[PDB]
Amino acid sequence: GRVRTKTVKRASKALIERYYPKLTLDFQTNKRLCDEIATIQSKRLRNKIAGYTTHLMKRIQKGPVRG
Amino acid sequence: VQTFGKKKSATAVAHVKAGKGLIKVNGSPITLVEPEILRFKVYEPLLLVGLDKFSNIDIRVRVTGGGHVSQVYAIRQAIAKGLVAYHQKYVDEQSKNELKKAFTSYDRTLLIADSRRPEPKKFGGKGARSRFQKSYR
Amino acid sequence: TPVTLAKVIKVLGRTGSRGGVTQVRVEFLEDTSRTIVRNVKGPVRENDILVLMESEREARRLR
Amino acid sequence: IIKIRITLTSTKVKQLENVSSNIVKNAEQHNLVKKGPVRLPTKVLKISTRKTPNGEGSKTWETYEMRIHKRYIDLEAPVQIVKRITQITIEPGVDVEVVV
Amino acid sequence: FSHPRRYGKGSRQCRVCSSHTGLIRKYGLNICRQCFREKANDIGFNKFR
Amino acid sequence: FTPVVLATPIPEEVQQAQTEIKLFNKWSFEEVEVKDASLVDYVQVRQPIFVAHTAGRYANKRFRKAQCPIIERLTNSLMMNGRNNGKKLKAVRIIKHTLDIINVLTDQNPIQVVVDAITNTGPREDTTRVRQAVDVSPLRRVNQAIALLTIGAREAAFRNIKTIAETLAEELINAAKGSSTSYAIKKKDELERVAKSNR
Amino acid sequence: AQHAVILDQEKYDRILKEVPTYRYVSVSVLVDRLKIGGSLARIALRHLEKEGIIKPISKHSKQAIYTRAT
Amino acid sequence: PGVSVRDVAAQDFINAYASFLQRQGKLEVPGYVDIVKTSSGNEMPPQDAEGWFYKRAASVARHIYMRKQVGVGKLNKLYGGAKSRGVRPYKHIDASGSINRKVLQALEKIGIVEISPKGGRRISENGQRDLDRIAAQTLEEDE
Amino acid sequence: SLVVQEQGSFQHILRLLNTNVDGNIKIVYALTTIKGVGRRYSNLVCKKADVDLHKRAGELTQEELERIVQIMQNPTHYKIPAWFLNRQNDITDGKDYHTLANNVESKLRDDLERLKKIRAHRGIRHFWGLRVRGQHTKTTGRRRA
RNA sequence: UAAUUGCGAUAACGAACGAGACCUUAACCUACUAAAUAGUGGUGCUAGCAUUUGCUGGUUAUCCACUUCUUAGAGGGACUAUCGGUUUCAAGCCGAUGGAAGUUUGAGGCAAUAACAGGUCUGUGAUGCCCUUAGACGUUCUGGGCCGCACGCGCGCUACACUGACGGAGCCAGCGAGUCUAACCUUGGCCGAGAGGUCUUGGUAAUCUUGUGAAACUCCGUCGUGCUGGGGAUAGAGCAUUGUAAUUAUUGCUCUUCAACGAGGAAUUCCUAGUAAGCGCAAGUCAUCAGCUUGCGUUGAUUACGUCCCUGCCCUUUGUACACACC
Ligand SMILES: [Mg+2]
Ligand SMILES: [Zn+2]
Repeated sequence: GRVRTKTVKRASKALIERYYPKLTLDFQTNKRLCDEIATIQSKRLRNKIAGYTTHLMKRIQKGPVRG
Repeated sequence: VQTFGKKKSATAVAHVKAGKGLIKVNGSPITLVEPEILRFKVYEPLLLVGLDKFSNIDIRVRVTGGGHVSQVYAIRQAIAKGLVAYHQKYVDEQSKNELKKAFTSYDRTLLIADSRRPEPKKFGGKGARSRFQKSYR
Repeated sequence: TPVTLAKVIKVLGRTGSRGGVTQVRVEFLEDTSRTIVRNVKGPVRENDILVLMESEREARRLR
Repeated sequence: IIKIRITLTSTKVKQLENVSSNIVKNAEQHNLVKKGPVRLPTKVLKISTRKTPNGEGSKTWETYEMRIHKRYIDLEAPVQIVKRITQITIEPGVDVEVVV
Repeated sequence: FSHPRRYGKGSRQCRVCSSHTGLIRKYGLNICRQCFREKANDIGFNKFR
Repeated sequence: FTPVVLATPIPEEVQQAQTEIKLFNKWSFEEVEVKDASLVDYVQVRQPIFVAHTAGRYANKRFRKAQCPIIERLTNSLMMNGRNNGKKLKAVRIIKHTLDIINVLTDQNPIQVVVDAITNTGPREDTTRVRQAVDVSPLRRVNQAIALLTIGAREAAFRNIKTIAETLAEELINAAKGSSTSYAIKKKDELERVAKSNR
Repeated sequence: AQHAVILDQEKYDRILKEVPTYRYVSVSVLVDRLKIGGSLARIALRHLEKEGIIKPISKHSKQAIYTRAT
Repeated sequence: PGVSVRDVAAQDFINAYASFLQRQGKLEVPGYVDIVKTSSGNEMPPQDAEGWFYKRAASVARHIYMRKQVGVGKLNKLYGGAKSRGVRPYKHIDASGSINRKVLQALEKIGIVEISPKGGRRISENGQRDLDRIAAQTLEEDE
Repeated sequence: SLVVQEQGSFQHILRLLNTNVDGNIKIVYALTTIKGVGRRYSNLVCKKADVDLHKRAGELTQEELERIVQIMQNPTHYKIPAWFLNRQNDITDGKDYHTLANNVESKLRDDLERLKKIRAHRGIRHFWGLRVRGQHTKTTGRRRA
């Protein structure tokens, strides 16, 4: 399946907790900012984190999300 | 200028040059590819847009690497991509897109090489997934 | 031979011991204002059209 | 002057590039002319074997590999800039054969 | 006292265990198929796939 | 009409392909209409093809098999028996010869003949092993009609003088005409025989 | 050998008045319409392909596609 | 008007070159015809005895004209196919060496093919001439 | 191919070299019905005798039959290679033969009987009815009846 | 969800091992880098064909330029992207567009706490105990045996044929391996029908086999539906190769009799896309020998995208007089 694990979801939430006046809802300008504000040790995991952060901040404009 | 085309493991390198309607495939002409049933599979990226449509270009393709059908699909992709590239560079990208529309609306891996590669075989059975016959008793 | 054919509008779910049959809420093409439930073996989606000889036989779940 | 061909082979890609990149700059700091470093395809030495030390269990096969890598660089230089340059590549794990 | 043993399975042995069966006569190993499984990483042979 | 030529010598019998109402290399394609209303969206004329060898992805998703040329689906059904596994060139030459034989006998737009055969041999009601008289999807109708036609061709051409091309030919012709003398129609009527006895 | 082995000339008018009642002609069609055996057809149809009523449809081998004169 | 061996591909070229070897009258046959199977992995000789050596000559000539020098092992592995080895799985078996060697020697004697400075046989000048003759004859005979 | 009406000049199943021959088959493979000639031997002898192999025995000839028969009976004298013969260095004369009669069976049983009289392993195996060419007898050829 | 994957419900919150992540490989990149150990064009060297100069061409020390194909380093790229529908409120799922790649992107390697009286003392100069140890159960030599045949079982190869057999003809891969104390991979000639012999040559290797000119397959002909020209089991005779040594035929080759088999009962195995199946090739075992295995590519389907009817397994609940734990 295409379900994201905790090391994706929690890191994305931690990024959105302190970088909302930061990377927009676009994945291309999301992963780039992730590269400099996150010590991701693999581009695939970086892509996962940035995609889930893009999804989180895309649905943030439809109502607040838990946690 | 030069393009390439692959189906499984064959590669067909095509050179498109300004000339007079010369379409060579192995030194022989395109009419002598000799699958003898896929000979109309190499006329697809010509018959598609305009039947003759072209006396200005020369396509010299050379294919090595796969099998009969794979190399026929490779050459039929190589001539197509060569035409597309030549139109994009020299003639105009408007017309390259106007023939890319026909190629993509007839897409049979003419412009995009097929991604299906031979999946590796695994121990305990002939074939990648097929397993040896098992007996309980 | 009576003539009648219909079109599945709402696929309900799987049915059958092994899971081969599917229930479909069909809208009839003639006398459209009628939704009858039928059972079908092959794979079906919405906006698909079925031929059913008998017109009024509510096929139910197959335990 | 003498023309030579250096051949670099190893299993360790990191130190193989550590010498294939050291040699280029050690020839540029003396401003020589050389054909670029050519990378011969890696030989994958795959070798199947039986995991079982006996003949019991499910038939499960296990392959091993020692991928070997090799390059080659050709140039020309005097004898001192040949010997002092072949004495730079002693990285333990990368083997260097210099032919003339 | 001994007849020729220059070929066949009796000519070669495992360089470590001297067992005449399962011998790996490839790339110049001359090692048993189990003794190699044991000392494979130490030769440079590893598992990736 | 439009006898354009170029430096590579090929007769204009193929250069006259699409300047007018499009057809096959040998058979008119625009005269193709199904005898029914339900088997559309699963029979896939228009797009047309030049040869039934479009080696494209049709098994990755669920309902992409339906968008494959019906002539190539029929070839893929002849792609069978284990002995004739592979041999796609063989099966496509067989289909070419069969289409030619249909062109010769009761011409009737051979591609229209084969699609009409499929439609007339698509089982409209089957039985599920619970024998419950369930209905049959259009896709299952189409591919089971193709399977029945191809296997009738196979076990007609097996062990007898007439070759697979002509056995396939008369099988499809009988299925198009809707007679109970062929194998496919008899088997479809057998499957629909348990339609009233299991409702 | 069970039927129509080598000659089929006692009714040799049926190499002439055979075209009607079937528009097709083939190696199997000849052995099917109760006239001739397939041990000669591959070269017997060649006579009529060179001069006769049958027009070839293709360059078929291991097969036959011939049509009546229009 | 610009015709070569690569204007008729595979069969109409033989359909005129074999007739050319017929007309030439030089048989070049060593008498092994009717005695040899043309491959160790065959079960029978060529059906028609007269013509198979001429078609072998035509094919060898075209095969060394389309490419560079060709050796006897090359033609053996080319012309030899699979073998029905019994109740065992089939396996590619090389062709008969003697027939390919003698057809190379016949092309030597007739001057269609010469030796090469690295080994093997390379098509001769008159060989290219003759092959182009048959090609240009076939093209105007039957397109 | 030509006129084959031949009202009374046709030949049915016929008589040749101790074995009835089906005149409805092409001469080579029809003649392969004689015990001692197979596909390739018949093809070689019938393309040596310069007879047309594209015809059946019902029309071929009445003298070419015995001609081919004599070629079979004297293969080595009519320019046939020695390795093409089924029985070379027979047991006691060095000559090369080809048994074409109800005689190949007799020659085989003679070889078997001398192989039994010599008390050889092969003769003993042929006496016991078991496989003789090193086959495994544990699983195959059990009933053989 | 493939997943204790996540959402979510919630006396839990925050986590850790496992899964995932990771690594290897297979897909792409007219981007960087560098390449007569890879390839491509243009100048001469050029033989044909045509001759307004062009088709195919060879030019392995013959000229320059280049990195599209090939190769391999660093990087890039996918994260189900976007858009809709369904999502209880989300996790996600389903379509379409685009994309090289949208099913964990495909295939693997690695694989927690653990349980087996599962197998292995016949792998070990791993080893407890017992036994044997000078007519040895140590080692060595000859010979035979492991292969032996009333029969039963399993994994398989070849078939029952016309989608086929047989002949000429087309000439289409990838994974690899291959000798300096020396006989390994063998190119090219001559002989033989063939296996094979022979005089050489290249290769310690992207350099030579090797472009592994593989097979299936494709073209045209012979076969005509026959227990047949399908099938090659069985056996006879002869020639070589490997080996000190082919008898119980190692194998190959030539000729010859040409068995069952008319598609398989009850049952039963494997498998969802370059996958099943058909096809052969390389490597391992090797002095010789595949019907075996490990990988590889050529051709490329059918049906399905679901379920708990069967089997297996997991979790939960539940009973226990068990706790060495149902032996
Ligand atoms: Mg044993
Ligand atoms: Zn060992």
